[PDB]
Amino acid sequence: GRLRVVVLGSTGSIGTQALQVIADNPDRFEVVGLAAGGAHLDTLLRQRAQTGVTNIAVADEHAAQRVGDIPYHGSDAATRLVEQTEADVVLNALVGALGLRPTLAALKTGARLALANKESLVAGGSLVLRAARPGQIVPVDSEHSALAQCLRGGTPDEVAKLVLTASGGPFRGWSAADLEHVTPEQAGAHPTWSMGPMNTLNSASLVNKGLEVIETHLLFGIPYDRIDVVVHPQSIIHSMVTFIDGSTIAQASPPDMKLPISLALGWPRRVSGAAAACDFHTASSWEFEPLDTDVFPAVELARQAGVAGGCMTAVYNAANEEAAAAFLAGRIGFPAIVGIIADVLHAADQWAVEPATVDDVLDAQRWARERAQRAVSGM
Amino acid sequence: GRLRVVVLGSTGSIGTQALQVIADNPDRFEVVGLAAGGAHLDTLLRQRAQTGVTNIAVADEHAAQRVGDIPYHGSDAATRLVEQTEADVVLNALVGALGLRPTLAALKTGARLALANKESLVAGGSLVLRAARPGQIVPVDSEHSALAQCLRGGTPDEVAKLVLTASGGPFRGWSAADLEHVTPEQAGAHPTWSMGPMNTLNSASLVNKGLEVIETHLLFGIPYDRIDVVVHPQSIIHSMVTFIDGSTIAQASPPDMKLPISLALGWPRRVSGAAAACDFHTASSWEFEPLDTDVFPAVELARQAGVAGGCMTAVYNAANEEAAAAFLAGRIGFPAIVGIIADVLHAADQWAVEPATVDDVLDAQRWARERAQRAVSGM
Ligand SMILES: NC(=O)C1=CN([C@@H]2O[C@H](COP(=O)(O)OP(=O)(O)OC[C@H]3O[C@@H](n4cnc5c(N)ncnc54)[C@H](OP(=O)(O)O)[C@@H]3O)[C@@H](O)[C@H]2O)C=CC1
Ligand SMILES: NC(=O)C1=CN([C@@H]2O[C@H](COP(=O)(O)OP(=O)(O)OC[C@H]3O[C@@H](n4cnc5c(N)ncnc54)[C@H](OP(=O)(O)O)[C@@H]3O)[C@@H](O)[C@H]2O)C=CC1
Ligand SMILES: O=CN(O)CCCP(=O)(O)O
Repeated sequence: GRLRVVVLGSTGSIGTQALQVIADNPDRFEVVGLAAGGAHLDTLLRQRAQTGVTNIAVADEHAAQRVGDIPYHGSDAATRLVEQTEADVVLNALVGALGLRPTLAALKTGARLALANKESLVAGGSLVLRAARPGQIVPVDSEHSALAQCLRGGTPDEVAKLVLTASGGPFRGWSAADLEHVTPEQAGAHPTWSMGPMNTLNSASLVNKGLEVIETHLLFGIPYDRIDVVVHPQSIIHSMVTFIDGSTIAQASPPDMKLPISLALGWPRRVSGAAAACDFHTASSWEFEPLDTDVFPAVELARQAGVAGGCMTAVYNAANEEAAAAFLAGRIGFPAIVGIIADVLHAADQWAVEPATVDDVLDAQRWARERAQRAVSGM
Repeated sequence: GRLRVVVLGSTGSIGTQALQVIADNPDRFEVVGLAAGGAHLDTLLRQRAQTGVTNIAVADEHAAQRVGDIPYHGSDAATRLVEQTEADVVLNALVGALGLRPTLAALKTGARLALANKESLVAGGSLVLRAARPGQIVPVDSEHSALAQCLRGGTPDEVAKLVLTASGGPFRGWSAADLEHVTPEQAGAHPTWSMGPMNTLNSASLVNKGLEVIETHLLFGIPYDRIDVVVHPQSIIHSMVTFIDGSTIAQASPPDMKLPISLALGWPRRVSGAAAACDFHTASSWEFEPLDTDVFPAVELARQAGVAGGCMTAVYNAANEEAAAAFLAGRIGFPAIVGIIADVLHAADQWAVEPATVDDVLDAQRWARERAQRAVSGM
């Protein structure tokens, strides 16, 4: 049948790619709701005009002032749209901790949640896990999509290890000394039209991978000491599962987020023609190498935060957003990003308590930002 | 819940590894029968003592006499052992088309046929398929084990291509001129697997991969034009499935037959500790290259034979067996193996008819052997 899809964060990278998948597959999907922040209001309005979807939300009231016919506007507009729209699938492609309430609202409706928003799991943690029922959350991230597919190769009891792949970033194989003179521009900070500056940076520092490791644990229920990371520079293998007999199952495709997006939308049904397959007509190789955890401890710190539990992973992530932005502003060096994350985490044991509300999560993040700010400033 | 296993070809490469898996897993498996040719009585008597199984078949009459009190002896011994032994699993690890009657007898008992002896399925074709219920034949070779595991990654309608990997043999990358000089000693070594003499030779000539393409079509029902072959020198990836959305799912492990053996014996349940997993704490690469079909046409010839159908795959295999014997005896050169296969197949018009009985298959093989000898006589 046809799936009714609410797209939250419709004007972003994931949201617009999802809309292309949906436009290409009118037999499988219909859009029944769109939500955006308001900074790309003009795009949202064009999306209404193109799709005919009038069921739209804009977070920014100023932005909403410019139109006069937005059904949902202002604070919690996305949450209100979710609560009042009948849908089969909610795609949460919101950015930041503001994706958390809409995730909670979506889960309550009993719709499938195609989840891109990282903070929903990294920060929301047990709050989101307790609200979700088995199979309700389908991950959009290419690594987690890869794992979901590879886990089909046996029962849950047959899993030995989850193995995530990492590109290694621009500083792959760089020594600690090399890393000292890393500049913002080198860390991939360009004024790129779609990609945020934090995405290349988080990939470069291996924090993105630390975040994906935390989400892997929460999504798939595998202990942190059984979640490995291997460096794979080609980014063709998106992740692997190693089973108790010694068999490894791997997912492979040329990079293209439309593959994992399409499958998260249509889960468990694959979407024909979503992306190009690996081609074996020309000679190639898939390389693997270990990560030097002494030079790149971001993944180890993510495991420490995840093992501690509660709001510790919210602290990990909020510490990074602060430390990473400080690096981008010249206020710290590159190696100091993960150094600050570790310093903030070491002081954060009060946040190991489980969050009862969204407000507990925000408080932890608030504390973590302030703590990182003091570490950056010297105060 | 212990599975009773009859092991045919117990003294060989697969047979001994299978006994090792069973010895390591008395919880899951018991040996209840052993069959061998009689050329290695040392090993067989050792196996009798260690397993405590006296229910034994020896093909060679003189060899069985030397031992004394062997219950089944002569060329029908393995077949009669199967017909008269109660078991849950028959592991057919015999070599050559001589495994046909034990394969048919095994299937007739209703036991699972764990098939190492792909030649009997290649030879039997639809005759063997009509004898089996769905899922009764469970492949032991790494390729089809990999395919079966990877096919769990989607539903049947989602399968676009099956991708078999080939090591390429010791002569991977060699020219046709280079191949002229190949000796049985050179062809008797394999870069990645340790196997019996016939599979070692067939891997050097690429006839093994040709036989596996036919096996894939017969076991999985996939058309010949959707079965790809790619050369992978490391033999770590054992085969892959490409799905309609562009996703590829692959199975990988250090070459060790104990892995696919364990899974075939216990299907669908994986056997804990069977084999070592891929190790990602040290650098490695998985390489792919196309097969040079001009230098190695054995897979294309297998395709032509498979497409023709009926008794034509029995002809392909039987031609190979004769040519291979002539190469190993010093009568013909290495390139003449696939040359003779081509010459015999292209004279084999009458053999596209579907076998109604075993005798149809026997007739096709008899014709093919005679025709192969004529080709040998001509050089
Ligand atoms: N991009 C990728 O390739 C990948 C992304 N992810 C994760 O998926 C999530 C989204 O990715 P991405 O599409 O790149 O993010 P983007 O920045 O590209 O798009 C974010 C979307 O959120 C909207 N938004 C911001 N604030 C609000 C609000 N208060 N209410 C409603 N909507 C709002 C924005 O609207 P507006 O534009 O008008 O401000 C925009 O449409 C992130 O958490 C990211 O970590 C995971 C794997 C890879
Ligand atoms: N070896 C491997 O790693 C792999 C094997 N295969 C397949 O498995 C099958 C066997 O492999 P492999 O172990 O190497 O073969 P082997 O040469 O190592 O052993 C063959 C076995 O069959 C027995 N045998 C030979 N002739 C007769 C006969 N006339 N009657 C009854 N039994 C007989 C032999 O007993 P004896 O010699 O003591 O008289 C021996 O135990 C092949 O079809 C091959 O294609 C598939 C994938 C990989
Ligand atoms: O399981 C192991 N094999 O089937 C051996 C494959 C050898 P080849 O790829 O060279 O045919």
